[PDB]
Amino acid sequence: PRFPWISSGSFVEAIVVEGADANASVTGDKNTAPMQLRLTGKVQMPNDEEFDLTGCFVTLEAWGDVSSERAIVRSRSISCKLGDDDIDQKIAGHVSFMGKNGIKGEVVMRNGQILLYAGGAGFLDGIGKGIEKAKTLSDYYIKRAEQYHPVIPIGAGNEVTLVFQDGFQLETLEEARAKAAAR
Amino acid sequence: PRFPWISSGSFVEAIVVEGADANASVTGDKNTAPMQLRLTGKVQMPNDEEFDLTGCFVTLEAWGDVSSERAIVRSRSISCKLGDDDIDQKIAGHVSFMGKNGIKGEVVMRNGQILLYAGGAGFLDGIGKGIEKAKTLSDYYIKRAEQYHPVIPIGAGNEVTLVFQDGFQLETLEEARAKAAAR
Amino acid sequence: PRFPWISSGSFVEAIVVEGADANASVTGDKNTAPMQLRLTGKVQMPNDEEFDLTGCFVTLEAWGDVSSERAIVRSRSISCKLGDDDIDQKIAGHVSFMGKNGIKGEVVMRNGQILLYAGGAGFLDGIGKGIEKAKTLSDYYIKRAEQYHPVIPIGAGNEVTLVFQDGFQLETLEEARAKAAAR
Amino acid sequence: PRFPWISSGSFVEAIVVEGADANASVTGDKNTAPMQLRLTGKVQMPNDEEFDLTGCFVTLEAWGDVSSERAIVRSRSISCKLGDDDIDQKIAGHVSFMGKNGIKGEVVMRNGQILLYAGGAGFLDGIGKGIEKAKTLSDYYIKRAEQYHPVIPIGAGNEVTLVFQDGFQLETLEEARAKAAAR
Amino acid sequence: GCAGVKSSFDCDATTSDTCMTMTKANQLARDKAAKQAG
Amino acid sequence: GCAGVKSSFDCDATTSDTCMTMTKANQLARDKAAKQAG
Amino acid sequence: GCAGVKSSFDCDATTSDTCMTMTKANQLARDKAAKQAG
Amino acid sequence: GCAGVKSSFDCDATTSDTCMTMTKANQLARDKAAKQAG
Amino acid sequence: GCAGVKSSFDCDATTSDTCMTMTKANQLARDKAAKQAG
Repeated sequence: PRFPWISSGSFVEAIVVEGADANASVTGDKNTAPMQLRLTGKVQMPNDEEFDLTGCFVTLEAWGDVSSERAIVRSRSISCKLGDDDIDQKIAGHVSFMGKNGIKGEVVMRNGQILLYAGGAGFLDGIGKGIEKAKTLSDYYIKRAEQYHPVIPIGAGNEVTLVFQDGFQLETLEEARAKAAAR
Repeated sequence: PRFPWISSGSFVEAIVVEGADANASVTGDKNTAPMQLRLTGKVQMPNDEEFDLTGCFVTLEAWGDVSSERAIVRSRSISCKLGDDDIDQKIAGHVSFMGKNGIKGEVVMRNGQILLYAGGAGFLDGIGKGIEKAKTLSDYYIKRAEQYHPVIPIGAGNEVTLVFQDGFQLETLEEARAKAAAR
Repeated sequence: PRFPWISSGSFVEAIVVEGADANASVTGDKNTAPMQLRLTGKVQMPNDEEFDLTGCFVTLEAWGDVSSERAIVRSRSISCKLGDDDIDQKIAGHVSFMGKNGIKGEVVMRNGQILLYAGGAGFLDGIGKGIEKAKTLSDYYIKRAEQYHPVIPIGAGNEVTLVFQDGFQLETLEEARAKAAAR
Repeated sequence: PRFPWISSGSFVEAIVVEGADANASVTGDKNTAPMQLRLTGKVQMPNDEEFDLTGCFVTLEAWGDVSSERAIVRSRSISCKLGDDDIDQKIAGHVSFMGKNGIKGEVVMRNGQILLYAGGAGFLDGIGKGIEKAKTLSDYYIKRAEQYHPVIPIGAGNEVTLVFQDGFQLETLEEARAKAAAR
Repeated sequence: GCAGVKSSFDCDATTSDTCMTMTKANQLARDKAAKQAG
Repeated sequence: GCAGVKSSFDCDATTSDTCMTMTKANQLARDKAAKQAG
Repeated sequence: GCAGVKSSFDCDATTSDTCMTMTKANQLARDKAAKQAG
Repeated sequence: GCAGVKSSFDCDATTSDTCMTMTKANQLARDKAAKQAG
Repeated sequence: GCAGVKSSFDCDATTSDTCMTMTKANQLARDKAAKQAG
């Protein structure tokens, strides 16, 4: 089949081509932000052997978590045209940066001006109540500051390593149509 | 079929022709504001190869989010008349600006005068209550200031890059009618 | 068929003939205010080609939104009599002004006198309660000021560009009756 | 079958290749973070005998617990290509570090700035209430600091020993297809 | 107080509200198209 | 007070909001593609 | 006050947020792969 | 106050968090196995 | 205050927490069994 079996746990060095801002909130797993990277190595296989799969696109998804300032990435699919054929398989892999799981960045929040105004209003309200011997503005500003959620920005052009959690057999589009013609 | 297979993850440099103001509120995904851009490059494909698809219109949709001051864009369809034929396919792509996902702008809000008046009324009310040894105006002004929602404006004539999340086979209108005549 | 296929995303420069005041409230999408414009260009098509469709009427609908001071327009139908034939198709397009989506104006509100009176009554009530060592008028004036809703006025004679979101095949009335005679 | 029976309790010295941050919260067992390690010893078997299985990948899962600053690891599968054959079995093992169960690290928390601000706001509120002869900011900051959860970071390149809790018979892919062809 | 994020669109291009009848706009559209075709 | 974690994106690259018509952007796209092809 | 257990990761290796286009990252990936193969 | 029973593990052997890539750990594992076999 | 009935076990014999690897304990068990058989 001119295509080896990509065993479970093989990894390949890559490089990010499309960054994203990781939606890092209590609900980020459902609001994913697509990234993309492109293979620039040789697939390292368990017994010190490889398979030349370079210059190909694999599309991803992203969502960060705040505790560890990392961006968790779940791969989507692959795309390769080595020769006169096409490739489109689904990959259930992930991406690791500098040894650990998920690419890491610096979490970012924007509620500076709104929070400043809300705090100023609250302080003025407290002293105004105290020194007698506004109030309905503060609740509006809180609800306006509560609709953000911290994000982790990931550039485009950093080095990562994709790793295939579950193994699969690489096949081209035509070999996929032919077996689909059987049943 | 004189038309290659646009694999998953190919991207093309484009330029925005119709801007929009991104509805950036807790409910913006359902109130989309159409944009449009027009292809001015060559479709970059995974193995360093291309397909001349330039001078064509792809219609979009937009809605911003406030945390990351970006405008998320979900493509709608394509339109091409290379030769004496037509093209109208549906594209499930998106648009990325300067490396990251979604075009970025500067979020904009308009509640300046209304909020100024509401705050003034509240402050006057507080001091009037305090110094005794209006009130029903403030609630009206809050409800008038609470019907806006911040928007991110996007000009027309900025450079972006469309990217196809899922691959598809480009076909003309006539080839679509003929296969539709089979079933 | 002497009529090309108006592909998805073609646009034509036009000019507004009937303005309107955009109902810009939390419920404006259901209370639309008709406008109308008239084609004064040549339909720009994706591959730098055109189709002379000038001097024709396309009827619209309008409703504004307050955040971005624009008036969103959803087309209704077209009307053309090039020659001895008629044309009446339904167009699902929209209208863009100066690059971005929807024509922009300046939002307008009228609650000046009523709000002035309500505020005066409230202030007088507060001081009258305070200095003892009217009230039932204020609620009436609020309910009278709460039945307006800001509107965006659009003149008649400004330049816009209609754009067809979804493509269609232009056909005359007679060709429509004949195919309707089949089934 | 050229493959011995890996009895219950055999262990092999390994080395971690992909680290992770252990989700150490009251709900971490369901949000696992994948690791990976690679066999660099000989499988020690109960009666002082071995089986050369070196240079192979075994994929894992992780989740820490806070009381004992350890990261509990539950293996997923194995992958070996000794010769012209493949291996992919499921292993129900675990990993022990320096004698005890689970790799140990140093638990890490990030709520420094947010907690500092919340405490400062509370202290200012208390003294402001006290000395009269803000408040609504504090609850927002608590809810922002309550969405983290301590994590235990594990590098990549530390020495561990995998141990198989339940025994199994090692078999290649082809021997698995053939028996699957019987039923 | 004031709003939060910047309260201004950075390219001000509004519409002109002049009171002209339908027929006058129609004649202007004829003039525009006639000039454009030439 | 202020926010928590750093309130700044570390590469500021915003869009330019200039008011040009659809047709002008179209002509600019033609110019760009024509130059790029050469 | 402050947090509890140590509030620091002991190997700081963050990402670089530079604003380069998709095509530029693509050309960099070609350069990297071409060098690596040689 | 403080905790109750002794708050200390009596053999401190933690992990080293050094930032090395997957491939570097792979090469280290090859070096280790090659030395061990000899 | 304190507890009630005597708070002490009258023969203190605890375990030793030394950090040795699995293989080292294995080699110690071989040494022990080999000595015991002789």
